[PDB]
Amino acid sequence: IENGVSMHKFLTIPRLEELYNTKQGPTNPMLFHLIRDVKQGNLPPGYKITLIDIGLVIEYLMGGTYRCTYTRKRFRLIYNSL
Amino acid sequence: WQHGEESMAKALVACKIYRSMAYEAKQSDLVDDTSEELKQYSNDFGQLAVELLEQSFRQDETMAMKLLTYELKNWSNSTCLKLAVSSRLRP
Amino acid sequence: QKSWIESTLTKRECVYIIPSSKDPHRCLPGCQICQQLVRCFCGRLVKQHACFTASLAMKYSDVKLGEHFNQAIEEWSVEKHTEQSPTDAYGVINFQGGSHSYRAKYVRLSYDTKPEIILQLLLKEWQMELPKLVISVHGGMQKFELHPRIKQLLGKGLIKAAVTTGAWILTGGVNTGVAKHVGDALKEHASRSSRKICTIGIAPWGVIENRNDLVGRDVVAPYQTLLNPLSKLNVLNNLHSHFILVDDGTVGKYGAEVRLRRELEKTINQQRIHARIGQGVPVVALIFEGGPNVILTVLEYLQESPPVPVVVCEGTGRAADLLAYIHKQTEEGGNLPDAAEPDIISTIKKTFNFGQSEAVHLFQTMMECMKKKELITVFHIGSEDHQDIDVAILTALLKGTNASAFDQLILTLAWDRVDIAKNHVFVYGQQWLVGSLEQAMLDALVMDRVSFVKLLIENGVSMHKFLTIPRLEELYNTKQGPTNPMLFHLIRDVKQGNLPPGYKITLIDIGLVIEYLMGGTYRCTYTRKRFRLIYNSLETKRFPYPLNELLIWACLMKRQVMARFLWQHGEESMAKALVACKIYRSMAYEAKQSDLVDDTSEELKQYSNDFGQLAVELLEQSFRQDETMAMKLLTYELKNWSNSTCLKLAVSSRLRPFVAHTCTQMLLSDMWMGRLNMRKNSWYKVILSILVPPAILMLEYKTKAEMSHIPQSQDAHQMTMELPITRKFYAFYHAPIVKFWFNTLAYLGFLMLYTFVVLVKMEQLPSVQEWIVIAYIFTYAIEKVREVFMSEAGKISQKIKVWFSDYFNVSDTIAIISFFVGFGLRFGAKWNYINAYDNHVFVAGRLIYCLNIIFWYVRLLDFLAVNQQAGPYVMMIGKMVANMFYIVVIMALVLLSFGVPRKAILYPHEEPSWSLAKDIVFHPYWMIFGEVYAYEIDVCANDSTLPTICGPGTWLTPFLQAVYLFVQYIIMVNLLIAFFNQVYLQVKAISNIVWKYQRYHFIMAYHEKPVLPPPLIILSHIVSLFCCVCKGPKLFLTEEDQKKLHDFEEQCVEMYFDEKDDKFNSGSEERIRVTFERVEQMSIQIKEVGDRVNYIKRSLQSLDS
Amino acid sequence: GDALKEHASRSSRKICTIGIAPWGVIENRNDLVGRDVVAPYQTLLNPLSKLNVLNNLHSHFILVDDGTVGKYGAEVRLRRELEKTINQQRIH
Ligand SMILES: CCCCCCCC/C=C/CCCCCCCC(=O)O[C@@H](COC(=O)CCCCCCCCCCCCCCC)COP(=O)([O-])OCC[N+](C)(C)C
Ligand SMILES: CCCCCCCC/C=C/CCCCCCCC(=O)O[C@@H](COC(=O)CCCCCCCCCCCCCCC)COP(=O)([O-])OCC[N+](C)(C)C
Ligand SMILES: CCCCCCCC/C=C/CCCCCCCC(=O)O[C@@H](COC(=O)CCCCCCCCCCCCCCC)COP(=O)([O-])OCC[N+](C)(C)C
Ligand SMILES: CCCCCCCC/C=C/CCCCCCCC(=O)O[C@@H](COC(=O)CCCCCCCCCCCCCCC)COP(=O)([O-])OCC[N+](C)(C)C
Ligand SMILES: CCCCCCCC/C=C/CCCCCCCC(=O)O[C@@H](COC(=O)CCCCCCCCCCCCCCC)COP(=O)([O-])OCC[N+](C)(C)C
Ligand SMILES: CCCCCCCC/C=C\CCCCCCCC(=O)O[C@@H](COC(=O)CCCCCCCCCCCCCCC)COP(=O)([O-])OCC[N+](C)(C)C
Ligand SMILES: CCCCCCCC/C=C\CCCCCCCC(=O)O[C@@H](COC(=O)CCCCCCCCCCCCCCC)COP(=O)([O-])OCC[N+](C)(C)C
Ligand SMILES: CCCCCCCC/C=C\CCCCCCCC(=O)O[C@@H](COC(=O)CCCCCCCCCCCCCCC)COP(=O)([O-])OCC[N+](C)(C)C
Ligand SMILES: CCCCCCCC/C=C\CCCCCCCC(=O)O[C@@H](COC(=O)CCCCCCCCCCCCCCC)COP(=O)([O-])OCC[N+](C)(C)C
Ligand SMILES: CCCCCCCC/C=C\CCCCCCCC(=O)O[C@@H](COC(=O)CCCCCCCCCCCCCCC)COP(=O)([O-])OCC[N+](C)(C)C
Ligand SMILES: C[C@@H]1CC[C@@]2(OC1)O[C@H]1C[C@H]3[C@@H]4CC=C5C[C@@H](OCCC(CO)CO)CC[C@]5(C)[C@H]4CC[C@]3(C)[C@H]1[C@@H]2C
Ligand SMILES: c1ccc2c(c1)CCC[C@H]2Nc1nc2ccccc2[nH]1
Ligand SMILES: [Ca+2]
Repeated sequence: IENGVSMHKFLTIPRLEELYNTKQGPTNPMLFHLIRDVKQGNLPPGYKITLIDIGLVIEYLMGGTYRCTYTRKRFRLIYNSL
Repeated sequence: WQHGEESMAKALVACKIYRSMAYEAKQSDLVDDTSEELKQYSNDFGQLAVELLEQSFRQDETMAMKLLTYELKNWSNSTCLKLAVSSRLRP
Repeated sequence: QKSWIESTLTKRECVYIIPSSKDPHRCLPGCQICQQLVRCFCGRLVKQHACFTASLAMKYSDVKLGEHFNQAIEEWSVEKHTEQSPTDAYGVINFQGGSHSYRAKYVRLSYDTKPEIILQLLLKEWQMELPKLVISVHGGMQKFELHPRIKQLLGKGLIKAAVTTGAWILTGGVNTGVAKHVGDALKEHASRSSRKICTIGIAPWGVIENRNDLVGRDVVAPYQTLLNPLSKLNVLNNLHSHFILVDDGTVGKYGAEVRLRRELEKTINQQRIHARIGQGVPVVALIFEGGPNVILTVLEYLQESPPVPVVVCEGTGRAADLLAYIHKQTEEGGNLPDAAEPDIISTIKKTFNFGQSEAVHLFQTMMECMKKKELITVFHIGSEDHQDIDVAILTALLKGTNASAFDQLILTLAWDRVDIAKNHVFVYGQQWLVGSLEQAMLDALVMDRVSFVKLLIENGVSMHKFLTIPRLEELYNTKQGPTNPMLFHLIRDVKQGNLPPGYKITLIDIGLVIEYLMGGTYRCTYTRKRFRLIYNSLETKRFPYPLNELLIWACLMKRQVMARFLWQHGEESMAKALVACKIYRSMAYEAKQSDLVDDTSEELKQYSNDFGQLAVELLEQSFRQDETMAMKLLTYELKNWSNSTCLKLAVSSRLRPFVAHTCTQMLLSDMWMGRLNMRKNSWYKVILSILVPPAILMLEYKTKAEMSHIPQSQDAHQMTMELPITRKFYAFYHAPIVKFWFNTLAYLGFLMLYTFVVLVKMEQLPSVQEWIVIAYIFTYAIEKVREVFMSEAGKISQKIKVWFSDYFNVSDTIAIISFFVGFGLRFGAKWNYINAYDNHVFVAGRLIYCLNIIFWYVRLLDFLAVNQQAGPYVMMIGKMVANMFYIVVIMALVLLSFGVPRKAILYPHEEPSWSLAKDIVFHPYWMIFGEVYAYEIDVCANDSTLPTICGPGTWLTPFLQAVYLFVQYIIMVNLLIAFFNQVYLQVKAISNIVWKYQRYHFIMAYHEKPVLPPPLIILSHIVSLFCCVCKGPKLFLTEEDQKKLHDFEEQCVEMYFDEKDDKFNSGSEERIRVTFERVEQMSIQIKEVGDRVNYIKRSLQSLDS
Repeated sequence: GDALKEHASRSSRKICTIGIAPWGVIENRNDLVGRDVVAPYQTLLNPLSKLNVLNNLHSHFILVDDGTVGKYGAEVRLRRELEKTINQQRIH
């Protein structure tokens, strides 16, 4: 950051999809347990997490009427587009 | 957290994420506890907010009360004082 | 427009097309290549000239057909071939990435902007407060390199000599010039993250990357600095606030930006520093490593008028090295070693890869530089030359612009740099025209510059000479400095109206404030006839004691740091710190009362209590030096502060740590004795002497050499001067301790009689024991009437308000009224001879007595509180009754929670009644106090006192009552116990102070109480009033004793300001602080020095080998 | 006197400097003319001045009076004549 990485340029959708979907670093087993709960089922075998699935967590974690950028129609439409 | 903006709404969302994760840990036991490692992580964010409110209240008591009620619009049209109440942050 | 910026400023665009190349490097029909690779003297390409009409001028090749006298065009007039337009850019650069998204601003203006047009946006649009200094940096444009010492040391100064001042640094902005290194200092030496040094970096629209990103009206340009070495456009340096993007119509090239830089650096030298100062904001110039055009422009400052100085530093590099290398030669300019001019030109030859044909004029340019070796401050970075660079810059301005030491002082007074003054203005032999020093004090005072006040006092400004009437009239009437809005609100109140439009405050109007703030009978010098006559008239137009007039000024204008400075100077330091504490405290109460501005009211009560603690810490220092004289310091009439006292002031400021200090508590006891010596005597002998008057003569009195420190009455001092027997009875009976124990034995003879009347039957007429009782209260009433009329004031509205403000003057009024209601109904009534107590008027007054009696037994806690063990419990019995009200409301919510069900469940056939108001409150209250009503619980049980209350639902009450008492005793009563345990140590360390402070008002009520007790005090009223129809306790010091006392106060103040100095400078946390700061400054001169040693030994062994 | 301030001892009866002054090189000589008078003395550092102001940090003075003004003289006589009788008084 102190040598010229403006996160606006480096935070695209597919990059940040990885950052959740990496065992290549310190991981939290809750996140793969939360996502399978809100989906109300069982994750398929491979299952790269989608950012929609994260919104369904944070809107579940924060709770009440919290509505995250990920679940909204704008993001949900440019996401399935790409 | 310390980078970006909205540093008082980010430290009260964080404190509510962890706190709401910790309560899932205690509820379901599929792994090691982790649940007191988070409640110390939440209360670490839920104390930078409070120590940042004081720093504002000690600079302008008026505006520092606007910092508690301005609709945020990045954090779901919410408030830096409705979050704390949701994290049950008393300080 | 909604934007004054683009309403005023404009933008240059090349509105015409001028090719600059003709030869077809490729594709012989030049029209094709001229499209994409033939640029204008506009700098931009011929097709980048969109300019909508010029976009259609992208015909076959462009404007001006190929031949057109081939060499014809090649000029690009910036006047008509480059028109103006409203600015399309103006926003805030984001600098996305690098430190918390630090901000900066711009417009993209044209250099067309006249110099005055450029200044009149920087202030009002960007809200950049006017500077005290200007540190334009005119060094090298191409990047250069420095040594680790000079890198950070020059980064100390550009932070130091600019954070103190305002210092609009003028840079190039780009991250390649001097703009590069200056920004690196702003981060390494990152000041307190605030409005730091606002660097106003003029940028060209030429060497600039992301120029398109700047094109936005109110747009946060998402700017990002690429360090791509293939890049050529220069990115703006990171640490720079507000930019000026000078727009010449061209791109990539230099030019116009240099024009603006003079043209703002010349109008800021035309703006004034501050309303008080008449000078203009000066301008300096700093050089880092320079260049060929630099050596030219360094000089023209030294030539042009006004003589803008320069701070060319020697260590930086190429040009600046040699401009300073020549300073080590070429002594006083014209003297020139002709053998060195080949040598230095040989140094010029090697640095700039420089020509010898050009070696005369560039060398010549360094001559007129050296002809002006007075204001070219060649800072020798190596040594301590003139100091660290911070001082060098500020020192360069003073010494060199042909300015008087006054004119040098008025600048440093604006900068608020005292160290400049103590070591470059107050140095040595120097003219110091005395009238000048005076005028400078007038300016340091109106602002707040305490440090120059101290400086000027310590260089010969006797305030007696400099405090005349018209000067001090200003000091109130200046908005040219930190002001207090109260003062203009107080003055319009006491005048009872509205100030006229202009209204310079008169010092009379101030007296009407201080006599209102301090209050009571305080009468200030200003309102008196002497001052009021010499004032309207206009060394008589001076003041006797000036720092008594400035100290009441700095406390009305909320200038603490001056008040602490003017307090510690002068004399009467303990009366000045208790007047101040009363001024602020009396200002704070006006703030809370009227809300026309921000509160300010807790900013003062901390300012008062800061003066009301230096007094107390100065009493202790005296009491610890001579307990006797230190009790004279509390009672000597002051005569500068309205014939007042350093202990009547504290009482008016309600300052408890002074009145309840151990020196105001010995004196109050030495005043409690009187002439008696109740050290040698005993309390038995007082009472023995009051009832046996001859035993007065067998008492051990004090001598008038022991009563020196005690204040004595008017005629009391007359006695001692001119022990005889008539002066034994006068000395005893006029002692407070005697006045006390001569009432307490009439009052305890009052309470033994009234009690006797209360308890014993009461006949048609009062008895002997009852007339004496009426007589006490009457004469006790009069004694409280007279206590009003003589309560040392003029306002009846204020006397009456301070009388009823004491707890007992009300209760006594309740108890005196009630008694004569009682005697009214008791005596003013009929008599039913067959049976008394049938007359409900008689009964009524009878029962006023039996209840009025309670007022008089609680009096005894006034008398009983004289003791130092008892009183501090009598004061607790109140501070808990207050703080416990809410535990006791709950206990009455629990008491009706039980009483209303218990009374409904058990007594269900109740018509409305007043017994439903008792019976829901009665038993549940006595339950709290040991009672259970055991044979009334379970009314259906066999062992019942209430076998008639049995019926449907009455089995619920044992449960209700079980829950009730559990809540009362086991929860709420132990909440009281727990309360009284934890509010005991608090209220005990307060009830002492509340007691020691009511002691003043008790003892100093006996010094003006009569001698005779309130059954026969009437004689001492009779024999004070009919004698009054025919027509305080002061410290009588001779003349030398005033002198010995003043010598004592001066001595004790000196120690106070000297022991605090020791307790801090020779503590621990301060001593770790110094040991840190030493080992800092050591370790710098360890590694530096120790390096050099190694650079010797590696040589020394090679010198000999 | 400059040492008496830089190294300002505990503010008390410090070293009582008994500075013999002549009635010669002395400014504000008229201000000194007062029987039991607090001479409102002020040191002017006017470089145009020629009369020498008393140094700040000095307690008790001896203003030796020769009848003349501006010139030296008599003061040196006293200085032996006190420095010779104090060598005649005993320490204790
Ligand atoms: C014998 C048969 C009849 C009598 C038996 C029954 C007697 C009933 C009980 C009586 C108890 C009497 C003592 C308490 C009353 C206050 C005393 C006082 O000085 O208070 C204050 C004066 O505060 C003021 O503001 C100035 C004057 C207030 C007068 C208020 C009278 C209230 C009592 C109504 C009349 C009752 C008379 C009923 C009779 C018609 C002193 O201060 P403080 O109180 O320590 O604290 C408050 C602080 N304050 C000053 C900022 C406010
Ligand atoms: C420092 C200031 C604080 C102290 C305040 C001090 C002032 C004190 C304040 C007092 C105010 C209270 C009111 C006045 C009291 C009487 C009220 C009353 O009811 O009177 C009654 C008697 O009235 C008579 O005239 C006959 C008896 C003599 C009156 C003696 C009371 C006045 C004494 C005052 C000496 C005070 C001077 C003290 C010296 C300064 C009238 O009613 P009644 O006759 O019962 O009705 C008949 C009914 N029946 C026939 C059916 C039976
Ligand atoms: C159902 C029953 C329910 C209860 C009924 C009531 C009973 C309980 C209550 C009783 C008294 C209520 C009124 C007076 C007290 C109020 C004031 C106080 O508490 O302290 C205040 C004054 O007072 C003092 O500082 C001194 C305390 C005086 C002692 C009280 C005598 C009680 C004895 C009577 C024995 C007679 C017994 C027999 C009677 C027949 C001090 O408080 P503070 O915190 O400093 O506040 C600020 C003060 N300031 C503004 C001056 C700075
Ligand atoms: C939730 C928190 C925990 C609570 C703890 C337990 C709570 C309490 C539990 C108590 C146990 C239950 C007791 C009542 C049982 C029935 C009584 C009955 O049948 O008749 C009785 C009627 O009298 C009553 O019913 C009155 C209620 C009893 C007293 C309540 C307890 C209070 C003291 C203890 C509270 C703390 C004790 C602590 C416990 C160790 C008597 O017989 P009878 O003949 O019908 O009446 C005489 C009429 N005759 C003369 C006309 C014939
Ligand atoms: C805890 C250890 C001790 C033992 C525990 C074992 C418990 C066993 C208990 C069992 C209760 C049942 C027995 C009574 C019914 C039979 C008839 C009877 O006597 O009726 C009575 C109703 O009195 C009651 O109903 C009593 C209270 C019932 C609740 C018992 C306590 C609950 C537990 C505790 C928590 C409760 C809350 C407490 C606060 C937290 C009326 O009879 P009387 O009063 O004589 O009136 C007769 C006259 N009359 C006809 C004119 C009206
Ligand atoms: C305002 C201030 C005044 C100052 C005080 C001095 C002036 C006041 C003094 C005296 C006034 C009274 C004089 C009149 C004659 C007395 C008659 C009488 O009652 O006699 C009784 C005694 O006396 C008492 O019982 C009442 C008087 C004395 C005790 C109460 C007051 C004590 C306080 C004041 C002194 C100590 C103070 C110490 C405190 C530190 C005896 O008679 P009896 O009981 O009726 O029974 C007789 C027998 N027979 C019925 C069978 C026949
Ligand atoms: C300055 C302030 C003054 C205060 C107000 C002054 C008020 C003055 C008020 C009254 C004076 C006049 C008295 C007569 C009243 C009319 C009724 C009447 O005549 O007789 C009736 C009296 O009935 C009662 O109730 C008498 C007692 C009431 C007194 C209440 C005072 C409260 C003040 C508390 C202390 C205040 C403390 C203040 C603290 C600051 C009945 O009696 P009778 O008919 O004569 O004959 C017997 C009847 N029988 C046949 C049935 C047996
Ligand atoms: C007529 C014949 C003669 C005898 C009659 C008189 C007998 C005596 C009467 C009372 C008792 C006091 C006697 C001892 C006094 C010692 C001196 C002393 O220190 O006094 C203190 C208290 O001073 C007071 O005045 C306290 C109040 C007493 C009078 C009111 C009665 C309260 C008690 C009744 C309540 C109801 C209880 C009812 C219980 C049934 C004040 O001084 P200090 O600050 O403590 O001083 C110590 C340091 N110094 C000395 C160096 C200064
Ligand atoms: C020891 C206590 C009694 C003596 C009273 C005399 C001393 C009282 C002295 C100081 C205390 C506080 C100030 C005085 C009260 C003013 C009103 C008030 O504050 O109301 C408060 C609510 O209060 C309620 O809601 C109470 C209403 C019901 C009163 C019933 C009394 C019950 C006790 C009857 C006995 C049954 C006992 C049963 C068995 C134990 C409102 O809060 P506030 O005003 O913002 O707060 C205080 C602000 N202040 C401090 C600046 C003023
Ligand atoms: C009458 C007024 C009513 C209106 C209220 C006044 C308000 C209060 C004002 C003022 C207060 C003081 C003066 C008035 C009260 C005392 C005088 C008095 O009334 O004596 C009475 C005589 O009483 C006796 O002969 C019995 C013993 C007492 C005599 C000495 C008086 C008491 C005070 C001594 C020590 C302190 C004094 C020393 C000071 C240096 C006369 O009263 P009377 O009602 O005319 O007579 C009725 C019948 N009787 C004769 C049987 C009693
Ligand atoms: C917050 C708290 C809740 C509880 C409570 O305080 C406030 O609410 C209050 C209301 C009161 C009643 C109002 C009116 C009357 C009528 C009157 O009728 C006279 C008739 C006749 C007599 O014979 C005249 O001749 C008798 C008294 C009674 C019932 C009051 C009793 C006390 C009560 C219950 C008070 C109780 C302590
Ligand atoms: C009950 C008891 C005393 C008191 C009150 C209430 C209300 C305030 C006045 C106070 N009286 C008092 N007498 C004193 C004698 C000596 C020193 C301090 C004293 N304070
Ligand atoms: Ca009990």
